[PDB]
Amino acid sequence: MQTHAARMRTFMYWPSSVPVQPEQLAAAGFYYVGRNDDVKCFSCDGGLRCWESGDDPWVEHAKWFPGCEFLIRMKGQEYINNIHLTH
Ligand SMILES: [Zn+2]
Ligand SMILES: [Zn+2]
Repeated sequence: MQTHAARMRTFMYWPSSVPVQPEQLAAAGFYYVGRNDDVKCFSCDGGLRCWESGDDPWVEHAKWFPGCEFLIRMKGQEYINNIHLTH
């Protein structure tokens, strides 16, 4: 699941009603585990579920798993710091 393309392949049967969708999820390191709206990061193994209207997969990645190596080398530490400045 190291590549954006491989992670996308898991999202073929992502539920239609979820207000967050595969392109943003897979970009943020997530792949679909095949149950409900549950996804996991390929790097930190953090899982997220219960996605809401307005959620951004990067923000949620930084909110819950700020020590993720993938996240730090993609968005940088300042981005992560800013997420926690206001939550
Ligand atoms: Zn991660
Ligand atoms: Zn915080």
